Amino acid sequence: EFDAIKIALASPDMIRSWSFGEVKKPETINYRTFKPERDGLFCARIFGPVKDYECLCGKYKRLKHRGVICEKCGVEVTQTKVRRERMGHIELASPTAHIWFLKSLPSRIGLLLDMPLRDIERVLYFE
Amino acid sequence: TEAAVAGKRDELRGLKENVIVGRLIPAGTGYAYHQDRMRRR
Amino acid sequence: ARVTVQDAVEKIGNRFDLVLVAARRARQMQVGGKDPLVPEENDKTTVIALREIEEGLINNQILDVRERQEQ
Amino acid sequence: MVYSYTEKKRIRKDFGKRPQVLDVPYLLSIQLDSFQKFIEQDPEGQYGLEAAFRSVFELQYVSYRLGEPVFDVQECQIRGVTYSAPLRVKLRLKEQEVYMGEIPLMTDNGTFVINGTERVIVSQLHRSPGVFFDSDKGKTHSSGKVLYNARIIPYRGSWLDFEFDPKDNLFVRIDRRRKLPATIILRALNYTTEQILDLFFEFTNDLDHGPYISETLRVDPTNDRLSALVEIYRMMRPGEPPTREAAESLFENLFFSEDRYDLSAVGRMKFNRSLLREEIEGSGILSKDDIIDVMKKLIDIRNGKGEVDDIDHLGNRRIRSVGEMAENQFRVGLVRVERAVKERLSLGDLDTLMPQDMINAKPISAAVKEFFGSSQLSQFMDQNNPLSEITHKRRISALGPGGLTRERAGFEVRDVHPTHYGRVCPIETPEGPNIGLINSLSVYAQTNEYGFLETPYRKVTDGVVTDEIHYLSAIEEGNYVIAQANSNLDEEGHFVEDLVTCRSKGESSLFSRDQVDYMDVSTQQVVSVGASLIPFLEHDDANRALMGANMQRQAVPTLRADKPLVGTGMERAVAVDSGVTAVAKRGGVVQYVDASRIVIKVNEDEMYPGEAGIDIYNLTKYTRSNQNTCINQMPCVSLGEPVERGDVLADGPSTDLGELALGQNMRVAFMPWNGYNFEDSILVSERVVQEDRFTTIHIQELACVSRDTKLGPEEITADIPNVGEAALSKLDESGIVYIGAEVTGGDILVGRVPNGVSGTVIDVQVFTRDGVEKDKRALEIEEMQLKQAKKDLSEELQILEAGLFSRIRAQYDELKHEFEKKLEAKRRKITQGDDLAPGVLKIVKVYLAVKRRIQPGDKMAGRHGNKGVISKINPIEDMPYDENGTPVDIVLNPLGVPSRMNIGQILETHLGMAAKGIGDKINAMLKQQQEVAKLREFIQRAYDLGADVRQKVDLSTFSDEEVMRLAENLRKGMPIATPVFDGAKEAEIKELLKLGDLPTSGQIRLYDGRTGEQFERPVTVGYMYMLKLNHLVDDKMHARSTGSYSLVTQQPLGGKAQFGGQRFGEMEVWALEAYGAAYTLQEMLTVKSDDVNGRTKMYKNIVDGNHQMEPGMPESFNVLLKEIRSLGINIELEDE
Amino acid sequence: DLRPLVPLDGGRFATSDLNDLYRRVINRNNRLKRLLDLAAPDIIVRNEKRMLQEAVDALLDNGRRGRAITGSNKRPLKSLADMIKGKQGRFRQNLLGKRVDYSGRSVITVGPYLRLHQCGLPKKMALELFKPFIYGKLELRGLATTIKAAKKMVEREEAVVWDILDEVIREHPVLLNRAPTLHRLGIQAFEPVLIEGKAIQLHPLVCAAYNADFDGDQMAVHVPLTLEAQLEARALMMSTNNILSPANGEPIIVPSQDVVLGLYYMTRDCVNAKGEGMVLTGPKEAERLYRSGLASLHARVKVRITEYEKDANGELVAKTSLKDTTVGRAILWMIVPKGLPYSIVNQALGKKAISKMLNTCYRILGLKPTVIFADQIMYTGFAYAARSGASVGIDDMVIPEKKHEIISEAEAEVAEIQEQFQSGLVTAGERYNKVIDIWAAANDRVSKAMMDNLQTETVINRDGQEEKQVSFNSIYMMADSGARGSAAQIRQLAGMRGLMAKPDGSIIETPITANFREGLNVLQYFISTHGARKGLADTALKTANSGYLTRRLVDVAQDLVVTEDDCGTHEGIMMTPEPLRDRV
DNA sequence: CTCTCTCGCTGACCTCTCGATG
RNA sequence: AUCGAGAGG
DNA sequence: TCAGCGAGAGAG
Ligand SMILES: Nc1[nH]c(=O)nc2c1ncn2[C@@H]1O[C@H](COP(=O)(O)OP(=O)(O)OP(=O)(O)O)[C@@H](O)[C@H]1O
Ligand SMILES: [Mg+2]
Ligand SMILES: [Zn+2]
Repeated sequence: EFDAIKIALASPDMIRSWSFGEVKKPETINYRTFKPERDGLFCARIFGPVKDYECLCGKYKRLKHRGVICEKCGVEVTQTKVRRERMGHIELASPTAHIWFLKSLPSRIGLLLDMPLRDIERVLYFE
Repeated sequence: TEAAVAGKRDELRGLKENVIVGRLIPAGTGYAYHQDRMRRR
Repeated sequence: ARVTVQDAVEKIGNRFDLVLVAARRARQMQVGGKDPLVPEENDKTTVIALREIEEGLINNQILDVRERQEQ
Repeated sequence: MVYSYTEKKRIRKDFGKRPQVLDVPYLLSIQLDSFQKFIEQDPEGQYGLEAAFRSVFELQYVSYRLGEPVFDVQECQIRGVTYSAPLRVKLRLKEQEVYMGEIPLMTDNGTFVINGTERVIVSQLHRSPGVFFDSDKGKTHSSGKVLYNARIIPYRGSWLDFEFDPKDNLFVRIDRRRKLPATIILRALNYTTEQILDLFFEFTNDLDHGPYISETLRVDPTNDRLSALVEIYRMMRPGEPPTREAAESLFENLFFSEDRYDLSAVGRMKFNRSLLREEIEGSGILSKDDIIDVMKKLIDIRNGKGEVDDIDHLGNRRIRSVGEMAENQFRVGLVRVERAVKERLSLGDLDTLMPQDMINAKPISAAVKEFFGSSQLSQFMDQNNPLSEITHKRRISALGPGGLTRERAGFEVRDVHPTHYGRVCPIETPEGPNIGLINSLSVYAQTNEYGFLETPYRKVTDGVVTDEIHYLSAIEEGNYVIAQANSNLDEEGHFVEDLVTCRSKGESSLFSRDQVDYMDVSTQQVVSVGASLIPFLEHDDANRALMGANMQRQAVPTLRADKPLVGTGMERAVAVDSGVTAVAKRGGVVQYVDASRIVIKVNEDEMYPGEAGIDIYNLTKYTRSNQNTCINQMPCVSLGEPVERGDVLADGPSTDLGELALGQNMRVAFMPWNGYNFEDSILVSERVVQEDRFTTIHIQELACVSRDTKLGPEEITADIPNVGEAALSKLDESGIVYIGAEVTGGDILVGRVPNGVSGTVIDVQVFTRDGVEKDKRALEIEEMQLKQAKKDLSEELQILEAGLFSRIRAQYDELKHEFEKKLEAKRRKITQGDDLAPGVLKIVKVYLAVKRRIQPGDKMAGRHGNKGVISKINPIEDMPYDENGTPVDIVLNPLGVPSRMNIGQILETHLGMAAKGIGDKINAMLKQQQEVAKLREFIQRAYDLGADVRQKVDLSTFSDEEVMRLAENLRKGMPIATPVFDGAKEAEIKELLKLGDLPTSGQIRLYDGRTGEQFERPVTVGYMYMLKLNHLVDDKMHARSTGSYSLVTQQPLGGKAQFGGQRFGEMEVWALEAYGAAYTLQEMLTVKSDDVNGRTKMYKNIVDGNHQMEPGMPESFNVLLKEIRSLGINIELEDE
Repeated sequence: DLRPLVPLDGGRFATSDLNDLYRRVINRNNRLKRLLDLAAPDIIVRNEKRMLQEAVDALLDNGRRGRAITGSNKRPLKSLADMIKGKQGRFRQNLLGKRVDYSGRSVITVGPYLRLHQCGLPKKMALELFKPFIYGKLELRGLATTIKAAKKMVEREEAVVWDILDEVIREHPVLLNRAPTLHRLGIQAFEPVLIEGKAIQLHPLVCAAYNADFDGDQMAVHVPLTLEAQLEARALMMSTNNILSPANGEPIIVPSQDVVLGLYYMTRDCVNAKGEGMVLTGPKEAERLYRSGLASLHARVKVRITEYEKDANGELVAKTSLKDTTVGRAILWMIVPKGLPYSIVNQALGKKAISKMLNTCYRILGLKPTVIFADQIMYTGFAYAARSGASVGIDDMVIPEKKHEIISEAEAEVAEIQEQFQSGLVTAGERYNKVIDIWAAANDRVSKAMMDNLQTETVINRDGQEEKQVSFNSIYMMADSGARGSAAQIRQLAGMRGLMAKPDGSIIETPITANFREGLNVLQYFISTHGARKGLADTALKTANSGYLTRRLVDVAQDLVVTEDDCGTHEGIMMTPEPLRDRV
């Protein structure tokens, strides 16, 4: 069903199209009660159900409800394996360079322009 | 990095590529198999 | 068919096609339901297919002709 | 010679010929001696804790002392805690005594108990502090010109390097940083160009004098002191905040502060001796004179008036032991306290404050317990047999914190050096990636007060060898001429010959009688303890000797201990010094003995005033070692026997009447038998299995913890849903298995037995904290442990109480009060609580014991590097037999002898046949019940055979009962001793064979047990010592069809413990590609791993009888795609 | 779920490194957010901007600009770029190799009774390895209905499953593999025979291809599942298809050790042995005479022999005559296939002779007779090696009687050459070479004397007179047959050990004048350890070079396949003689 | 135009046991 | 799971 | 550590 593999640089629109949820500021799993934080690195809405065909709150627990988002939680009812698939994104508040395209033997982000690596590295590090 | 810069394609014509993807290698008892694919392209 | 398979190689032509012909013949007996052309002698389908190939009763053209006749 | 009581029961016959002038020392001195100079009081204050206190101490320090341990070693092992003592320190600000922490203590055998387990600290071999001059041989530059350099290494602080350049310019490096011109440092010491030229010049030649300093000044871009400091500051710390105060302070603290630099006493001594000074004492900080002298010496070496040093010379490396590392860690912990004390001394307060308020003991204890338990040199102790522990405690390592690395180490440091002679064994070393980096101490080796190895020699004066003994080190012995230990001497001590083979200056040659200075003490001076137990070692190749010495440490103890017929004479020393036996402290008479206790009544002339005078020895019974083996002690004395001091009262594992015994004596024939010993296979008889000669006991531990989780509380109970009534049969009312129950795989113990493992229950333990609740069995058993422990103590004290009461009744109130106080103290110590982990209520432990018998697939070996695997067990009527109808035990292949040149295994086989031959002649005499005179005559003739030996046993002083007891002990064969380089000759073996009425060729006629026909040639038959190694086929067979899988990569797990699968690696894929098997490769890559739908479809199809697969896509590729996308790179599959 | 949080037995959890770097980046980015709202001066802002780019560079590839961030321990954290590269990355650990089902492992012993296409498998392993097949065959016969009844029956180990298991392995091959797989002969296919015990039994004739031994070695076993896999195993990888090497032409299955010794012992001859001078009607009479005890295996006799030769059309033609031979050779003639000459066994056989016999049989007759011939050769060699009773003893290491005189003469020579140095007549660097040459010549003389005394020793009586013949010494026979020994090691056993070398590489001036029968002293033994340690270190520390070279060679040329039948081009190269025949 | 000389950057099979730390 | 230590082919 | 290679400044 396929015959080739393609590779290229990404763009903000493509990354936003990959994601199933917005930025995630909160941190963790709430060690006290193991249910994940809303809008976090582990989050039920952004990434998916924690259990098969069950809501986070628990209002819906039947296959007949499949394809229904929760009004009070915002969590869709689906197989939990989708947690291996869905991705997310973070909105940076300032542009940041990519270490791969800056540091290399044939530097790329500094070969389109004339200046060598030393002065450009000085500029990037606010000096 | 170089591949992402250039924007390359891979046609999967060797042994290692087919091993990694999980298909029949184009040699031995699988050789004839690949001959069919070219006939349909 | 047993211990050594050199007899069938000289008839089919090479080792890489003998495997495919034998597998195609054996799947007919195991799952499809067909009767051997040789005495069974308490053997597995692979060995029966190899014996039939060695005798001379099975090759690609015969299977193609039989499939055309069936349909 | 007068013989000891233990040694008069069975006397080994010695074949040695050179008299011994020095005794073998105590084999565990290196550990005990080192740890002694760490906790004992030293008024001069220069070794241990006193030095550390005096090195950092406002507050005034007065003294210190160590307390009394709460528990003892056995209770610590049972409970699972550390055996330590409290540290108390006296300070004045007011006088007060504070608490500093816990110091772990060393036991009587040189070990530590840390968390209920025994550990060993390994000694370290490292570079000595000082100054060293070296030069790379070549390949630094294409010009092929050598470059010279010098280095200074302290105990603490920073490094300092001087070096040259291809253009002959001096450069200096600090802490392996970027180069600078050398003269800058000179400018940093208040020197002008005139003064520098005055120092280094007086004239400039081109062969013996050099302008190197002037050219370096030319290249030097500096002319002022401050410029030098700012250049150094910029080089050391990039960022350039140049300040005058900042520049001075860095140079002041870099090499000239007592709190940041320390050149120790050994470093000072080596530094002074390298520069040909006079005094050997000084300060720990550098000076301008030292740096100038180093520069001059390097320049002189460049000119050609000196030589470089050998870095691998054993006079440049020294030994660091546990008592030094402990002090270092304690000082590191102590320096953190003073910062807090100084900080809290600046807040401002008085009167109400006390010294205890300013001392926090957490950092010190943290550092000490980190070192004792997490260091690389603190190791889980090896406890296979008595030899393993001795070998582990005498090890030297080149790795560690201030050491080397396995991968970065080259080829020269791994080699045998001429200075190793008599100090490090040149044989025993690991055969893997660690070859050359781990070493063993020699038999007589020591260390001096600085930490350098030394060895003893005999003084020679005016051509006669005397008994005066001196210890010399590697530096000292290079100035003398030393003779070998096999030189011949007459009764006056003169050299018989006019030319003697001697060593001098790293070479060996012949010298005259009057040019000799010293002489060796023994012929076993150059080997280690393990290599001195191989008979006929001088007929073996070095590789096979290494293999045999290594394999001798993997043997497993058997049900019955059996001494070797052929030995070397070092068995008693190892057995006694290991500490696995019981040795009498004082002489006396045996009063009571049973299977688990011995009581000795002390002689009158060895009693202190006001003492009852009895000694009680309790024995260890059926305890597991670190390797899941068995430890058991057995008495070897009878009732009413007399005992002297130092006599063996009980035997340990692998010990027979006080001698080390690792294997069994077997009758062997060298011949091929129908292909059942093809490569290295071994054919064994059924009589060996029937007699249980290689049966071993293994003990295993299992634990069960009930969690204190808040969600659901859990407790131990008999009720279990969905189980039969028969299942609860072995369980009591409280749900815990009975003692003595025979369980098998898949049985409930505490609810559990791992699959395939059986055994018997021999021990159950219950652990509880200071919490709440208890169970009926724990009330029955956990309270039973305490009551039984109290009963044993009461029984032990009762004997002394009765003795004192009988003595008095012939002031009872004082004695009664004292004994009641002792009983109350014992009860209080036994009734204390246990500190568990949070979230845990109680723990239950169960011990199982299983027996293992030999079967095809087990590994066997001898002492000469010959190993193999059992292939077949043969019925007795198939084995070859002789003219009397006696079969053999083992059949071995002769084709394995001539290629591997270990001829010794043949020689032993000839001698063992002789030894047994003596015993037979005794055995018959005991069956016919002859008179003591004939036995006396025959045994005396047996002990006198030899060619000028040194033993000289005389039986005319023996009692009749003593002669009878000796003959009874000698009826299975006469033991024989042959030292490593002074042993028996072929002629002596043939004389012993002739005395035993046996052929002198060692070969007889054999018959085929299946047909009765005679083989066409005579065969070699004899006796040889065999070992059973800890590689059992019961622990290696494994198989799997389906099971559990990982989480991220949905592939099978690995390891027999968790029921894993085998790995199909890259090379196997290459092999399948070279065959052309595409379908097998695809089947292995997808449907047996990573294909979630394909695996299920294949399983269902196989169950339904259809052998076909439907492959899909592996999950690891999807994981890789997502991972690459997470880096901000777009990768995808092109369907079109 | 690709960076999960794993619970523990205790309340605490174990986390990955990625969840820490994400939190660091998130916190720092949010810290930048507050400063913009509060309108802080740009001096404070410029510091924080440098901070964020420092965090991101840690998450992508830690350590490109050295600022490595650690965690609870003092160990660098692992970034995203660390999970796809290196020896432990996804490519080299999960995609080019992995773990599989239906596999097992165990220790290997020897089975001397097997046929070339068979192996011995424990039934405890076999029961687990073939579980679904047994479940299916149980459900087929109605002995169980649900999927749990069959599992219970197998767990209880009833007496009916031991016949199902025998039926479901009758013609199903298995794959055996040994851990260092250097070429394609490291995996091979066999047919199982169920045995009792826990060890795997391996054919003696396939060891050399595996580089296998019986000292503690281990092996792994795999099971093919589909029909195509079974046919591939039977037709490509079965051990009866792999008899010639793919790197050259010579065969790979060759007898060694016991077999060579047995055949060599049968085919020798003696003088004035029992039964010498008879005339026999054929090999069967010779076997009768040997078994009855009326003749020796080494007696020289006359026997009537019939042999066959192929004609131009390929038919076999017979020829009968009388020949001078021995009893053992006539006995051995009965296992040789038809179409080979009698002269191929009328001599004393060694390793090379047996290998040549096998190659000639393959060249003339074909593949199927060769397997039978090899198995019969192995059986006969094992059978007749045991009957001889060959052993080894200390009296077999014979030392020449003239060693003392040669050594004394050499010592006198080297002592006399020092007089030319005490009073200046030779270079201080010239006596070294002279001493070395003297000692080398003495070593050669001693070795020659020893080998001349060992090889021939008969002093035998032939019908009255005295005669000489080849010896029957055990060590000499072992070395001459080509079984294990070498002429260089007999020198160390019974001659002189020779000259040693210093660790740098220079030659020590005086040699070792003692062999291994008469032991060494302390100085000689100490000198001999330098080379031993040097060789062991060399063996240990340079397997990685070969591994790396092999990996590079495989990677450079892994995609070259024969994809055409005739190129049509006329070019070539010209080959010159190494013989010409072996090169074209 | 063209040899010298610093200075980084990437590379070096399979299996088993123990403890301490997450 | 990671780290450290040891062992076998 | 050690071996190997390319990128970058020098002094003509
Ligand atoms: N570090 C290592 N790397 C590797 O890749 N393979 C190794 C290995 N170490 C051992 N082997 C394998 O083991 C065989 C020799 O070890 P060994 O069983 O003792 O037989 P050996 O011929 O030495 O004769 P013996 O000692 O019995 O006298 C050797 O070829 C090899 O396959
Ligand atoms: Mg091996
Ligand atoms: Zn909900």
